[PDB]
Amino acid sequence: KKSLKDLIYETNKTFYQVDSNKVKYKVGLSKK
Amino acid sequence: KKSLKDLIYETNKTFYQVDSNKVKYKVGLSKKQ
Amino acid sequence: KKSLKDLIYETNKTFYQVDSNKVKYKVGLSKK
Amino acid sequence: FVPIEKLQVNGITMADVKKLRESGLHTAEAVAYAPRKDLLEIKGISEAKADKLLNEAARLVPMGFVTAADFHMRRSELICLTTGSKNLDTLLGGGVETGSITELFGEFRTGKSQLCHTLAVTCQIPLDIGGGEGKCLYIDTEGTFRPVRLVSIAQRFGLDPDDALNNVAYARAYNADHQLRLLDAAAQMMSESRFSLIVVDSVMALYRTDFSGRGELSARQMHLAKFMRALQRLADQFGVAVVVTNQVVAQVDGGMAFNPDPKKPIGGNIMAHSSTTRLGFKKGKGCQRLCKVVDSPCLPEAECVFAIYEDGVGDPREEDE
Amino acid sequence: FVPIEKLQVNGITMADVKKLRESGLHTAEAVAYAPRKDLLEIKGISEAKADKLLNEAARLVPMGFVTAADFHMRRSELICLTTGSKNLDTLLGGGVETGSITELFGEFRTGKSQLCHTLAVTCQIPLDIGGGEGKCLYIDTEGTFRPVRLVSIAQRFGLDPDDALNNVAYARAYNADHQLRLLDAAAQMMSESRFSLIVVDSVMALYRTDFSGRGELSARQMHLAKFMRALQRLADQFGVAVVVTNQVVAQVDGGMAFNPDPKKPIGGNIMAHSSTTRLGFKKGKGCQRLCKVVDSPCLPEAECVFAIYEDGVGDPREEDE
Amino acid sequence: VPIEKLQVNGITMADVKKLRESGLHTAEAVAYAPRKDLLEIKGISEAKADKLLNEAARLVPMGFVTAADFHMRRSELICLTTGSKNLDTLLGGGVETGSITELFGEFRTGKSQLCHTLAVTCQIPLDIGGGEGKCLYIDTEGTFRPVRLVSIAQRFGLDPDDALNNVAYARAYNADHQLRLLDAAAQMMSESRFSLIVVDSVMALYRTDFSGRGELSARQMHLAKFMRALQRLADQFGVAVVVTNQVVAQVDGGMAFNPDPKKPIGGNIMAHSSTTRLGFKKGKGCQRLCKVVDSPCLPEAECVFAIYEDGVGDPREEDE
DNA sequence: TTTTTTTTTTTTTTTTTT
Ligand SMILES: Nc1ncnc2c1ncn2[C@@H]1O[C@H](COP(=O)(O)OP(=O)(O)OP(=O)(O)O)[C@@H](O)[C@H]1O
Ligand SMILES: Nc1ncnc2c1ncn2[C@@H]1O[C@H](COP(=O)(O)OP(=O)(O)OP(=O)(O)O)[C@@H](O)[C@H]1O
Ligand SMILES: Nc1ncnc2c1ncn2[C@@H]1O[C@H](COP(=O)(O)OP(=O)(O)OP(=O)(O)O)[C@@H](O)[C@H]1O
Ligand SMILES: [Mg+2]
Ligand SMILES: [Mg+2]
Ligand SMILES: [Mg+2]
Repeated sequence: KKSLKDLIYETNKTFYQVDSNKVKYKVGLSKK
Repeated sequence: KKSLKDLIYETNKTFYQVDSNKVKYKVGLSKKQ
Repeated sequence: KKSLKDLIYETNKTFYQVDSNKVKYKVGLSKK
Repeated sequence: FVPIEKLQVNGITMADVKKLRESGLHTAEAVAYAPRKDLLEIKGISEAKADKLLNEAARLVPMGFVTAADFHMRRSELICLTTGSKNLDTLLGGGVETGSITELFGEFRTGKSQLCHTLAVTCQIPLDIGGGEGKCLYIDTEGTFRPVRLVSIAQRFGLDPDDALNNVAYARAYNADHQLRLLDAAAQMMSESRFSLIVVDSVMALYRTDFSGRGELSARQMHLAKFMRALQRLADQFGVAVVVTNQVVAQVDGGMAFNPDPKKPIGGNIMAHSSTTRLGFKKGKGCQRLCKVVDSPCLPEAECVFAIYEDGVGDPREEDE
Repeated sequence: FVPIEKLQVNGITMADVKKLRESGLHTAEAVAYAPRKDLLEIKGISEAKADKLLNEAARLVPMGFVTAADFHMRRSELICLTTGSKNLDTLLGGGVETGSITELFGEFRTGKSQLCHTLAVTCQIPLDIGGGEGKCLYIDTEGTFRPVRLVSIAQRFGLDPDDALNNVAYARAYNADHQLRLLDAAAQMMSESRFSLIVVDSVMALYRTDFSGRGELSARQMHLAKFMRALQRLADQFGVAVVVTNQVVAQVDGGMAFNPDPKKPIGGNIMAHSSTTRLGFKKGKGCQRLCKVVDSPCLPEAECVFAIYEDGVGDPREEDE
Repeated sequence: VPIEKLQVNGITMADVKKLRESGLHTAEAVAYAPRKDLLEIKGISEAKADKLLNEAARLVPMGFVTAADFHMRRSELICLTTGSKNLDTLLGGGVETGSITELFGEFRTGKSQLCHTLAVTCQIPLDIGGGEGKCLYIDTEGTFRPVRLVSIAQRFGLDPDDALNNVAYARAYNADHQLRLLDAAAQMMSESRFSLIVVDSVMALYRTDFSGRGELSARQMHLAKFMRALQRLADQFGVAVVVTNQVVAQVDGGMAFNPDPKKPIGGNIMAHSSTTRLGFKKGKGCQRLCKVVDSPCLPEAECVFAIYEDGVGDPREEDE
C-alpha cells in the first residue's frame, strides 16, 4: 500500500537526486 | 471447414511461439479486472 | 505470316517449356 | 500489464533489466513495442542480447492477430469514466474512453480545466458508478491547478477529501524539455501503483514560446510528435485514459468562410492526427457551455449543453434555463 | 494461385520447401518472383538447387509475353469491391480494384477510416452485389479500429453481425519493424484461406517518429520502400485488393502558389510512385465529403460527393440537400 | 541481316544453334560481339570465333564513312508521331527510331500516357508519322491498362481488335527477370517486324533489389548491362526505345540556381546512356510542360501538351 | 579503380457610427 507520498519521494531521488523532505514546493510569498 | 479463429491460432503459434488462449489483446482497463 | 499469339506461344515454349494454352496470366480475383 | 521482471529467463540478469529501466522502459510491453534501433542505443546491450529480449517479450505480450469478433467483446468491457454530466456522457457514449487520447480545445473560460478537475475525482470512485478505482496524474504547464476545486467536487461524490487529495500527483512543467522528461518519471510510478487517468493542461502552452519564427517550425513540430508518441505509449502499456487540453487562435484569412467557427486549434497537423477524439468548447448563456464532437472514429457529429457549478461539471439546471 | 507443394519434383525434398516457408515464401508464385540473389541467403540452398527451383517455378507460373487482347480479357473479369456509394462507385469505374494498391489521403475526419470499415464488410457479400466472397485483414497502426461500425454496416447489406465479425482478422502494429513483420504472417494466412482485402491504416504514422531528423531521412525512405514493395507482392501473389491510408501536412514554403491546396501528403516520392491509385478527401457541408482522383493510369481527374452515415458510406440524401 | 546467312565457310547449323541459345539472333549481334564473349560459350574454338568475326564483318559494315553519307542516311529516319504538334515540333518530328529516349518527372505528369499513345501510333502507316510495326511493352509497375489503347485506337482509325493483337505485354518482377526478358525480346523481333520498345519504368526495381550503400557498386554495374542491351536492340533492329524514370528530391540545399528541387534517379550511368532526356511538369488541369534537358542537337526549349481521353494532344481553347 | 541517396512544416486580430 506504498502511500503516494512515499512513492513520489522514491521517484524524485531516483530521477533527480533531491531530498523531497528538505527541498519542498513554493507557490509564492508565504506568511511563514 | 476451419474457422478463422482456429487459423489465427496456428499462425501466432508458428511466428511467435505463443499460445493465443493464454495471451489476449487488452485495450484498456476492463470491468472484469 | 504468323499471328502474334502463336509467335508468343513458341517463344514461351522455347524459353520456359510452358504450355501457354494452359498457364495463363491472372490479374486478380476473377469472377469465375 | 506484465512486469519487466518476468523477462528474467534464458541468460537475462539484473544488469540487463536495470539498464533497460534507466533508459525509460518499465514494462514488458515497453520492450516489445520498442524498435530494435532504440535497444541498440542502450549501452551494455548487444545485438544477440537485444534479439533475445524481443523473442521473450513476444511470447509474453500479444503481438499477433485476432478475429474482429473477439476484439468486439474486449472493447465491450472497457471502462469509461463519467464526466459528471448525463448530457456529456450520452454524447460521448459512456464518457471518456480509457486507452485513447481525448483532446479538448476552445477559448478561455470555456471550461477545459474545470472538466479536468472533475475527471481527477471521478477516476477514484468505484466502477459501479462509472469510476476507475485508480489514481490520477495531473501535469500543468500554466500554474492553474487548484486543489480547492477538487475538495468541493469530492464532497459531491462522497469521497473523503483527504483521500481525494492524496491520490492525485501534480507536477508543473517549465519548458518543453522538462515537460517531456516528466513523462519518464510518470511511467515509473505507473509500474508501481494503479493509475487510471493522465491529464496534460495544456500541451502547446510552452511550445508556442520556446520555438520562434518559421526557422524553428520544423524542430517545434518534430519535438511535439515525440511528446504525443510517448503519451500514446503510456495508454498502450497501462490503459490509462489520456486527456489533453489546447488553445485556439483566430483565423485572419477569410477564405475558409464556409466554417462558422473563426478559430482553430493550435498544434498543426501532428496534434490533429494524433488525438483519437476531439471536442470543441464554446461559452453559452451564463454558466452554461456548449460541447461539440469534431472528430471521432465511432461518434456522430453532435452537440450538447453542460454547465459549470461549484461542485464541478454538471447538467444545466432549469433555474439557468 | 499455385500451391508451394507442387514444387516437390526432381530432387526437391520436404526440407527444401520447409526452409523456403521459413524464409517467407509460401506460394509457387512467390519463389518464382523472388530474385536469384534473394534465394541464396536461405541456409541449405545450393547454387544448383536455386537454379532448379527457379526453373520449376517458372514452369508453373507465367513469365513470358501475352497479347494485349488476352490481358484485356482477363482485366474485364476483375472483381471490384463496392464502396456502398453510387457516386463513388462511378468515380472509380466500378469500385475498389483488386490486385492493386489504392491510397487514400486527406485531412482528419475526412472519412478515410469510415471507407475502410465499409470495405471490410463489402468484401464478404456475394459477387452479384459487388462483393468478393472473402475475408478481410485489417492492420492498424493508430488504434482507431472499431468493430462497432462493422455491426451497423453488416446489417445494411443483409449479413449476420456475428458472421461478419468472425471473418475479419485484426492486428495492431507498434513500430516500423513490427509493421513490416506482420506481412509475412499475413501471407501464411492468405495461403490457407480465401482473403479478398488487406488494409493498412495508416502507413506513415509510425515512420514519422521512428526516424528523426535529416540525418535519418535516407534510412526512413528506404525502409518505407521495402514495405511498399512487400505490399505489392501480396497483390500479385493472391490478387487481393490493398487499401492504405495516408496523412497530410501543410506546406509552409510559399514559393509556389499555383496549387490552391496548401496541403500535401506524407511520404515523398517513394509513396507517390508506389501507389497505383491515389484519392484526395475533403470535408464538405455537414456529413458530406468531397473525393477527387489525383493519380490513376486509366481514370480521368474528376470529383464526386459522398456522405457518411451510421450504416456506412453512402450517397448524399435529400435531407442533407 | 539474318544470322542464318553465316552458314558458309565451315560454320554449320550446330554453331548457329549455340549462338542462338547464347543470345545472338542476328548477324549484327555476332559482328558487334567482343571476341571475349564468343570464347565464353562452349562449342566454339578460337579458329571458329575468328572465322565468325571475319564472316560477320563481311555482311555488316565496320569501316569508315563520310559525314555526307551519314547525314543522308539520318535524314530518312522514321520519327514516331507523339500525337501532339507541340511536342512534334519541339523534338523535330517526334521520338526517333534507333536511339534511347528517356522521360522523367514527378507523378501524374503523363509519362505513362505518352507511352500508351506511342504504342498505338507505332502501327499506323508511315504517311501519318507511324511505323507500320508492332509494339513491345515491358512494365515493371503493373500499370498497363489496355482500355486506354482501345480509346486511342479509335481516334487514329485503327481497329481495336487488331490494335490489341499487335501489342505484346510483359511484366518484370525483379531486376534479373527484367534483363532476361530482353533475351526473349531479341528472338521475337528477329521473326516479326517491331518498331517500338517501352520500359516503364527502369529504376523501379533497381531501387529496392539492391539495398544499402554497399550494393551501390553492384546496382550501377547491373544497370550498365541493361542499357548496353537496350542500345544493342536499337542497333540490330532499329526499333525506337522509350524508357521512363522517376525523380528524387535533392535534400542538399547547397545549390539553389535550379528552381526544381527534384532530380532524376540513376546517376551518371543513366545521364550518359540516354541520347535524349525530357523533363515533365504539371500545368493547369490536363496541361503539362515538357522541357528538353539534354540532346545532342535539339536546343533547350519548352512546350505545352495536354492529356485527353483519346490520348496525348495539343491543348484546346477550352483549356485556354 | 569503382560509385549516389533523400523531405519537413503553421502563425494570428483590428475597430464605431449619429
Ligand atoms: N468556484 C467556481 N464556481 C463557479 N464557477 C467557477 C468557479 N471557478 C471557475 N468557474 C468558472 O469557470 C471559468 C473558468 O473555466 P476554465 O478554468 O475551465 O477555463 P479554461 O478553458 O481552462 O481556460 P484557460 O485558457 O484560462 O486555461 C470561470 O470563468 C468561471 O465561469
Ligand atoms: N457512427 C457514425 N455515424 C455517423 N457519422 C460518423 C459515425 N462515426 C464517425 N462518423 C463521422 O466520421 C468522422 C470520422 O472520420 P474518420 O475517423 O474516418 O476520418 P480519418 O480521415 O480516418 O481520420 P484520422 O486522421 O483521425 O485517422 C466523424 O468526425 C464523423 O463526422
Ligand atoms: N482516361 C483518361 N482520361 C483523362 N485523363 C486521364 C485518363 N487516364 C489518366 N488520365 C490522367 O493521367 C494521369 C496519370 O498520368 P500517368 O499515368 O501518365 O502517370 P505517370 O506520369 O507515369 O506517373 P506514375 O507512374 O509515377 O504514377 C491521371 O492523374 C489523370 O490526370
Ligand atoms: Mg485552462
Ligand atoms: Mg483514421
Ligand atoms: Mg507511370
